[PDB]
Amino acid sequence: MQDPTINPTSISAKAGSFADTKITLTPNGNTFNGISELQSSQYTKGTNEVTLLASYLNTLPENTTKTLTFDFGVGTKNPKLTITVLPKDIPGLE
Repeated sequence: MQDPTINPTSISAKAGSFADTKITLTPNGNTFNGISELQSSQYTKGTNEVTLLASYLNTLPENTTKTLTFDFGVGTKNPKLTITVLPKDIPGLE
């Protein structure tokens, strides 16, 4: 039951097209521990902010639905960043 404001809750891209991306974790009234879904090593947190490394994201298997579950002490509804990793060539019909 906190009021943490961080990156969205879902994204989609090919597994690999996920270049190092630094997210913003607004702690204006909340705290962040880490994203277990991806044993922090997957990313590089920075108190109030956290960036993910294309290494982890790119590592993710086929069309996997990765969820950056930022543990803000309120996992109940904590800001989950459901990132879609699709290394397989299929989507992208611009």
